[PDB]
Amino acid sequence: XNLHFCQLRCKSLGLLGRCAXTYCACV
Amino acid sequence: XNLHFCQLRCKSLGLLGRCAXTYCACV
Amino acid sequence: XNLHFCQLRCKSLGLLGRCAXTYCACV
Amino acid sequence: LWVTVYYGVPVWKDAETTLFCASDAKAYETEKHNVWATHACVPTDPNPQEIHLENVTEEFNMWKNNMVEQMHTDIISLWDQSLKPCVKLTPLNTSAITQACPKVSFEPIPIHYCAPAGFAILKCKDKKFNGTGPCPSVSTVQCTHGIKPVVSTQLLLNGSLAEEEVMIRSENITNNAKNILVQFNTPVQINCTRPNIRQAHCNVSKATWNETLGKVVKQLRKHFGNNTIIRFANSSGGDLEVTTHSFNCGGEFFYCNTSGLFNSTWISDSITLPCRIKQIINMWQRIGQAMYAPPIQGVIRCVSNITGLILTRDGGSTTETFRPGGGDMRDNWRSELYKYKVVKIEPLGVAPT
Amino acid sequence: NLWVTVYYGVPVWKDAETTLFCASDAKAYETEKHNVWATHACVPTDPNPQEIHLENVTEEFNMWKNNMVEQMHTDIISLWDQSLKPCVKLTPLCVNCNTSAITQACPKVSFEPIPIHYCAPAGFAILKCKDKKFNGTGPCPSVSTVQCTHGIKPVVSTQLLLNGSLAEEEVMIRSENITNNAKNILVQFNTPVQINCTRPNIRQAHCNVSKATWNETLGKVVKQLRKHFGNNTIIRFANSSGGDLEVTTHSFNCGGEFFYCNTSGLFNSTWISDSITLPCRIKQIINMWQRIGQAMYAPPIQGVIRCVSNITGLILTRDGGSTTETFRPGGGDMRDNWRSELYKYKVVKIEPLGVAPTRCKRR
Amino acid sequence: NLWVTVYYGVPVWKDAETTLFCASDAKAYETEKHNVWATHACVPTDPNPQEIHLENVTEEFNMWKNNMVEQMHTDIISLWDQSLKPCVKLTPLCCNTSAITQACPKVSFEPIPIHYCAPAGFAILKCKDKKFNGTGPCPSVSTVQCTHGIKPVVSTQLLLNGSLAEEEVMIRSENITNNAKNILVQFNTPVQINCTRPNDIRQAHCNVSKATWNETLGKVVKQLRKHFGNNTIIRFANSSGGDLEVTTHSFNCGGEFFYCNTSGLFNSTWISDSITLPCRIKQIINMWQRIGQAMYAPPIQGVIRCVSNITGLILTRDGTTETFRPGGGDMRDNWRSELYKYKVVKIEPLGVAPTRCK
Amino acid sequence: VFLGFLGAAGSTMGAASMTLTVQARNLLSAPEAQQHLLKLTVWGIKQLQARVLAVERYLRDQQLLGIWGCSGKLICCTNVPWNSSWSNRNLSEIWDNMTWLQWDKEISNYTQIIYGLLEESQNQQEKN
Amino acid sequence: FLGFLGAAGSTMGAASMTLTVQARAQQHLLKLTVWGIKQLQARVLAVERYLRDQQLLGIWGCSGKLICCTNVPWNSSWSNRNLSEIWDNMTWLQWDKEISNYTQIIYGLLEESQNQQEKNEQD
Amino acid sequence: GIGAVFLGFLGAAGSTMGAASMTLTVQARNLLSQHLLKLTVWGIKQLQARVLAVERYLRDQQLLGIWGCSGKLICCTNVPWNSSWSNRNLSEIWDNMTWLQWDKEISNYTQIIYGLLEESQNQQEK
Amino acid sequence: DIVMTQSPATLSVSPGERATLSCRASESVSSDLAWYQQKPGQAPRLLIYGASTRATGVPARFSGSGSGAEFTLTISSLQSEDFAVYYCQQYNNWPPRYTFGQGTRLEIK
Amino acid sequence: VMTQSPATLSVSPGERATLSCRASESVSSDLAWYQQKPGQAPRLLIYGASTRATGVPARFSGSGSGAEFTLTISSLQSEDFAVYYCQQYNNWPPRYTFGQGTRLEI
Amino acid sequence: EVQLVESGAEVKKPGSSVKVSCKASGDTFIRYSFTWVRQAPGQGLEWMGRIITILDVAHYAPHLQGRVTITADKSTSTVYLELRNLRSDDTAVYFCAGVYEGEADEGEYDNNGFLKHWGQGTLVTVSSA
Amino acid sequence: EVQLVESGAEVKKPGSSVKVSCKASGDTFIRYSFTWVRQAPGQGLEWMGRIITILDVAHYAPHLQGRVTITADKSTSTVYLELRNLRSDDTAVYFCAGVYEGEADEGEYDNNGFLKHWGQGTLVTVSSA
Ligand SMILES: *[C@@H]1O[C@H](CO)[C@@H](O)[C@H](O)[C@H]1NC(C)=O
Ligand SMILES: *[C@@H]1O[C@H](CO)[C@@H](O)[C@H](O)[C@H]1NC(C)=O
Ligand SMILES: *[C@@H]1O[C@H](CO)[C@@H](O)[C@H](O)[C@H]1NC(C)=O
Repeated sequence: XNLHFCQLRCKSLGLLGRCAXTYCACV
Repeated sequence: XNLHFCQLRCKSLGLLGRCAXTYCACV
Repeated sequence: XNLHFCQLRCKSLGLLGRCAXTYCACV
Repeated sequence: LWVTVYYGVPVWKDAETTLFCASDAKAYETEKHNVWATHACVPTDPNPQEIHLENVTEEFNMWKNNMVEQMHTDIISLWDQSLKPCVKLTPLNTSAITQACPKVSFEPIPIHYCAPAGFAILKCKDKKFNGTGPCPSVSTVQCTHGIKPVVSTQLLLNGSLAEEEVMIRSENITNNAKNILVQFNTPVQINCTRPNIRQAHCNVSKATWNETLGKVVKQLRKHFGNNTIIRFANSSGGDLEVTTHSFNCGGEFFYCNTSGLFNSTWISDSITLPCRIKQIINMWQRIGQAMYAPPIQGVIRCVSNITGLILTRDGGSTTETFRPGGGDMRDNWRSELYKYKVVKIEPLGVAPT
Repeated sequence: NLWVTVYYGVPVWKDAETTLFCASDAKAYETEKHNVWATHACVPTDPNPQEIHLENVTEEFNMWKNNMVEQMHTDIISLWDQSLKPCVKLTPLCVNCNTSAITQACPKVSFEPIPIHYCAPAGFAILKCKDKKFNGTGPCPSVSTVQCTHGIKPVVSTQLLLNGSLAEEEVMIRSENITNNAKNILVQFNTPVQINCTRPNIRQAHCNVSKATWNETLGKVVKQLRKHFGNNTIIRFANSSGGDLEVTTHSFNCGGEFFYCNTSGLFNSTWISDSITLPCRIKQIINMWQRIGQAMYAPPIQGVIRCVSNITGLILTRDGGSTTETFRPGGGDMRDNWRSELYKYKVVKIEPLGVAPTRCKRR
Repeated sequence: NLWVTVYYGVPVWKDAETTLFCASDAKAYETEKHNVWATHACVPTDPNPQEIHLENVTEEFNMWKNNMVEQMHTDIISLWDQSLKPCVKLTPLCCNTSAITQACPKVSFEPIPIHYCAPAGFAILKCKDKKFNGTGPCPSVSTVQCTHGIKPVVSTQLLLNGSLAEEEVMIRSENITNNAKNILVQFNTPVQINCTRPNDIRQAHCNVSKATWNETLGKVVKQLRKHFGNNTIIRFANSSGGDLEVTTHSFNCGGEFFYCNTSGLFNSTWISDSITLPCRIKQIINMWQRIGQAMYAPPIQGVIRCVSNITGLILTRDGTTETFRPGGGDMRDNWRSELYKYKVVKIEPLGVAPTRCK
Repeated sequence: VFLGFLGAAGSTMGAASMTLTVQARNLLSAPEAQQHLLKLTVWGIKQLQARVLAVERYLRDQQLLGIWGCSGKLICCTNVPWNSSWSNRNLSEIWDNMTWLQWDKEISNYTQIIYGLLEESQNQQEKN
Repeated sequence: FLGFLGAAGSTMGAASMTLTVQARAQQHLLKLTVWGIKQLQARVLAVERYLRDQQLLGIWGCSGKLICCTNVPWNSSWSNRNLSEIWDNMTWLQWDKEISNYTQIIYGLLEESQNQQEKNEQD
Repeated sequence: GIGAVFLGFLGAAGSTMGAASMTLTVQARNLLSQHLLKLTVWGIKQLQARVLAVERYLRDQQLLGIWGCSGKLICCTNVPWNSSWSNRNLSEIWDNMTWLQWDKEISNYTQIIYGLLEESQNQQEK
Repeated sequence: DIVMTQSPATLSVSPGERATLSCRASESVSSDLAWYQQKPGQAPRLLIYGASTRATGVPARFSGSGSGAEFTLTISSLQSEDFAVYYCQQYNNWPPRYTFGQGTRLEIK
Repeated sequence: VMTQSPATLSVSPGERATLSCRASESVSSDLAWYQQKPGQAPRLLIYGASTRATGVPARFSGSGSGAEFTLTISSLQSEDFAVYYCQQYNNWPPRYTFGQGTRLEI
Repeated sequence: EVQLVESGAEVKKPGSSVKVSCKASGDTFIRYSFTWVRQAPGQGLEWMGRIITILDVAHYAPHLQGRVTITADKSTSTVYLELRNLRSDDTAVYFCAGVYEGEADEGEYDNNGFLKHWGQGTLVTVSSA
Repeated sequence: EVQLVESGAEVKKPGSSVKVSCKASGDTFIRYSFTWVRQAPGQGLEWMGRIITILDVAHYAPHLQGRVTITADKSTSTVYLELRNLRSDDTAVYFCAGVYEGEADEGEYDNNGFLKHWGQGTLVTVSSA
């Protein structure tokens, strides 16, 4: 992956989000 | 069905006999 | 089988031996 | 014009085979149908597949099919290996192998006839099959449709209803000597029970019989000019089996006389019937009679809807009569497999040019 | 002017050799050894067996050089080696001896043999010989075909076959060549001389063969011998010549033990031109037939153990003479116990491609 | 004067695609949840294979466009979704979730190899070259009906139980100088790994031998120097953040879901005896077959052991020193790492040419 | 494919012939459970008795035509003359109002006499 | 496939005629499965044992045809004897014996003698 | 099975066309060639993939039946090779071009050629 | 259907003595069972879980055991305040269908 | 494993003697009790757990089956103060293990 | 170590519905399962159903299906029970219950069944006075 | 029956091995199996291993596997022994024991387990002095 949701959590750390597998990963 | 005995039976009712498959029928 | 040993024992009794089955017989 | 030779023109030659069952049996219960149908046939074919045709005028004939006998031998075996009567009296000197003749469960099942490696089966999907004649629409298929083995007389039960009207199927017509076949579009539940002396009450939904033979008068008066009012008459007479409606239900053999169903003439809450069990029945499987064990003890109930009847006219000159009858066993399926025909592919034909 | 052509469809055979496959009717719930091996590496029998006769077709069989034999003499070995686990399996290689010894858990088991059918694979036939006088070598003037062979029983014995399938007309004599003093006679019986032997409820037993039959069934066979010798030179039957213990006896298996019925009382008759018993002792140290070696099984079971099966064959041996002749029994080469059951069969391959010379010219 | 002639059995071929059948030697008498699925949807292996080397021929493979990879990544999804029954499975469609609840027994789970054969009328090519940089013509090909076994394993950030090259550590990538495409290292030797749970609480220490890791990690940093400016000192770093799945080395073993904190493996900086890892056994994961979360039963009683070989790994650049940070996550591109040397073609034995005839 | 082999009737020789010509080449047209290990197989045997039972048929024809000189060829005609006493029809309208659909019923009992004659007549080239 | 032999034992001429003519209990559900497949494994082999031959004959000029004749002279060494007692009173089984150790020779000529009509047709 | 003959056909690519033809002629001929319960579901799935190649084989021997020459491998017919199909000096073809790349040359005309090759058949007897 | 039956129906025993309790199951509940102590008008209390362990703040004089379909608990030395009701409920089947016992009466003699 | 009972029995003369040696599991019929006065070579008294050796007084007889066995003497004697050992020989391959013995005194 | 103050006493009508509260406070919320059990006078306790916090996937007893529903909200930390189509006979004393389930938020779950922490019960009655 | 006579007592040092002899006289030799048993003072007996004289196949206890051999010789009617990797505890007395087995010369063999005929004993000492 949920990209929009994947962005929301990496934003709380100061990084962008990017999809990479039903799997969310921070930039 | 035995046509002869079928015939022998039906006439005694006033009737002719004939086979209905393996059965005796009076006409 | 042992043909040699066959000829030993059969000779020790006065008869010739000959292989005939993993089996030893004195003729 | 000389003769050439080709390869591939789609051409049939109606022919005959020895087909194979497809019986949805169960094999762990212990009745008779559901054990014959799991030792001498095969389970249903999971995803049967079909093909349609076009522009294909196919001339059937329902008194000249030959998918018949294949049922008329599977079923004689179904009877022979299931209901083994005590004194199997067979007139050749009526010798008889008298067996351990014990009580056994009973109910039938739907059976399916399929076609072997190298043939087809061609329906007649129209709903105006008068009995013969160029049927202009046909399918192709491997197996037959849903069919159950009812064996009875004067009343053909548990058959798929027709849809539009009650079409009537004759040898040709008006020979007064051929077992007419007829078929409803409507179900009437039947129910005869034995309460808790070898006797029972056979019972119909009454007042329904009334509006279902009010339906038929139209269709007779379709083959006939609406005039000189007609009616139903009693079974004229013959053997007792002929003038009765006899069958097995729960393992025992009913004889219900339903005279209370023909009292009317059509111008322009039930009935009890002497539904007496017996131990002396004349066999259908062949010529003879068998001798069974004394009737059962307790409660056994029957519910078996009639969806086909049999009539016959009278040689007189007026008015006309339609008394129940038929009886010839083969009829029970000529009303159930009348629309099916097994033809054999053959792709080679010459044509002069 | 004579040119060659090529036809296609001519019936022609060329004998070959392949790997056949079992056909045995097991039960899959019993747990003796036969009925649990035959249900592991074999297949249920043939429901509707098909046979076809032939017409005016002579054919040259041969019994002493067959090639189905080995294909059975290996299956049987692989049956035993998975069945009777000994406690000490001494196996000398010694090609001073380095005699190794493996030891295992050796329990007691049930043991009765069921018939085994050999079938032909996809692409070969099998030619029976429906005659009744096939001596053993030569043309068989009647030949059929069939897929699977008749019921063979994996039996093992010595000096007396057991449960042997019978002939029809007489008691014949099949020899490798004859008059060579070095090849095993093989006999057969038109009638089964039933044998009863058991140990009652001290490790010994008595073997009883109905008397006055042996005398009359040694009267049939004694005739056919003189059919090959000049109506004279009286023939008899003598004691064993002596050797290893297994030869100079009648050994077999029965229920799980290894009996030894001293058959010195059945061959003392001499022929000029109501019961009998044998002292059957059980042993526990045998010279296995599968290879060279020895075994050592458990001591026998407690209760009563019984075995009865019709005798249908013998194995004899001559003596170099010049008079008279004597036939001291013997045997041992466990191959012989199938050359008396697979003696009428053959496996061949069909090859449809024929040439011939005629008068043609192809453009 | 010149007329068309026709030949049957002419060596031509063209690229195509079909549906291969997975072939492997099952047993059908076990109950392990791999042999069952293998014996119900496969074919006994080819006893003696078939191989034909070609000559004076080149062909251009392309590992990042193959099709076999897709059929494999669907077939083993079938395998999994039939094998491991979760006690409660969740999935949005979206968001409108839909739970489920079935039986949830414990099962054995050790993968086996699985070949990939090609139906009659097709063929599979290979690249016997040992310098294949992923794309471009491979001047040494060879035909075969089907390939060597491929143990289908899943694990993130470190490929395990895989196959390896034989001359030098190689580095393959989709498009370097894009910073958003994973790469695929591949060792020449297995840095073994003892990883197990003792007989107290749900916790596992993952032993890996040192002096065989750093010895087999020096080769890597040298190979990176070539494809780069052979300067600008590089370093190995921790994960970057996100879901727990990518920030560790998770996998399955004996039926449980280990999560080892491999933070102490990528920390060295390279200018010109034993190690242990604190694994856990979680019980609510993020599925990879789809989007959603699973949940299984608490772990089993006894001791659990499984050893594997780290035969490759996934990295990611960071758009100078240019340290590297093991990431990955996606599970599709850990089958390219053992399926790049194959391409499926279609035979066409029918051609024509001009000559002189009747 | 016999729907196409027999679905070009009525129309004269042209249509059916020129369809079957290319139709020759146009011949081109799972939760595995331990329960149905005796349902699918005994059902699988049937199709595998169908496909094979046609390949046998085909080869049994291409061998028959092979003995009438021409094998493989769809519409062949070889070096043998054909009689005139064969229910002599007009030598002009034999291709418009004289067709298989009128032949077949006339020749439903004339197959064996035709299939016989032609193979007998081929032997002129067989003497040499 | 095994009943083709029905005519074995008849003489040569009858064999030619007839070859032209022939050119013109819960186990009972198992037992009819492992003995159905044991049939298809025989036919689907007879077909492939056939496609090879009709291809082989497609080398000595004549494929498809049954009784093919050609233009190779018949050497003296191959048991030259009276023709009349060859096509009258001999069954193939016996003939295949007397010609056994020469078959591979004749199978060579029928390729060379075919190479004439290969190159010499468009000469 | 029969499925090996295709790889056999393909084995000898990358060569000169004449050696290709000779090797064809010779090699096509030289290339002639619960345990027993679990041979009851592994029969079918192994007896389909063998009666699926026999089919695809015949689906070729059909085409050569149409174009006059069936049974032969090196067949040649009587349609004139029009020069608009990428003409070239004959010896610049049979000496320096592998089969594969030669397919590329005319891989767009193979339907024009296949078409005409039919009418030339029924126009050979009349 | 898994069913639990109480045994005995009632146990009225004197102080200073030992009292025992049992619960009978219909089928295999291997190792899933608890015992609760219900007071007059008060929330019950957790004592045993897993049929062999004890909770926090428990006097050791409580103990349970058994397996199969029968589990037993005994109390060795009653106190003037330990008179109450006692229940047994299992949690073995999944999907969750957790049955509940019927109880047992206990009072001074 | 052979567990005996008791370790060392002390009984007055003129009384009976009943020792006990117990095993782990099924040793069906292979037990052997040995007698040895110290300073001698031990002796066989019982084999098969139900039979008496040669030249032995008839009061020497034991009993038992399964894994429980007891030697039974109904009358002590002057020469019955010695060591008594139990031995089993049931399992195969042969792995024979004794117990610990028992002494009798006044 | 969370204290669960159930709802106050209530008196309702036949056929109606009801929504009961249970305020959890004392520790983190989503590490705890929950269960609601009821007791009729003189009669034993009656297990009604279970709810999981980290997944929100409840279940219910067979003979109480359809007319009951459990729901929690992770923001207000209350477990709402609803029961449909009440009667005058089924009214009884209901109980809020919970248990500690492990380090949930990092993907760990023990999935226990028993009930350790209890409230003080609730009074539910349907009457005509 | 037989008459067993063990060899004389021995005195040895660690590191070496040991060898004894038990001359069995009074019957045919190959008809008996033999077993060597030892005892340390103030302790229980200790079965070591059995040897079948006719098959020449021995066996050994689980806690001496590979460091001790047994052997005999039917040419001289003597039975040997040798234990290897000496220690200090091996100071003890060793006993010769046999048993009857039936007329095994014709292949009947009861395969007994116990011991009926013994020697007199053999004491050995292994230490520094
Ligand atoms: C037969 O019984 C059914 C149910 O018992 C009843 O509904 C039905 O009306 C009955 N029919 C007749 C004709 O009595
Ligand atoms: C069997 O008969 C054949 C043919 O006459 C002969 O050659 C052979 O020697 C005979 N063998 C015996 C055992 O008589
Ligand atoms: C590592 O690879 C080697 C082959 O190079 C193999 O023998 C070994 O079993 C593998 N070890 C593990 C733990 O996978």
